Amino acid sequence: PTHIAICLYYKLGETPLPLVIETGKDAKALQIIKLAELYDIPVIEDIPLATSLYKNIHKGQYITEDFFEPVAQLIRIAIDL
Amino acid sequence: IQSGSLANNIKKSTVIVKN
Repeated sequence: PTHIAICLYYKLGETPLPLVIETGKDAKALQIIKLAELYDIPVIEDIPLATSLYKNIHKGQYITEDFFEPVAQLIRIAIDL
Repeated sequence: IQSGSLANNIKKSTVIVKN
């Protein structure tokens, strides 16, 4: 889709792997991105990773092996802020 | 019209990735 937003959740001890808790395309994606800023949640532009997550990991699912390293990196960039 | 859970899910998120 033209717009994609993937919301990832990780909490040490609770989520063994990062969890996709919310997703959106097009209007809903734009709403997620705007509300994220409003609520001070880090938003990273990563076209390939967002696109592949959207295609492969549905809302409510843990990420799979192919995504472990790139998403771990994403989280550390976000957490480093 | 957004679902009632959208805002809570965003606020809970560790990071959001976009295209």
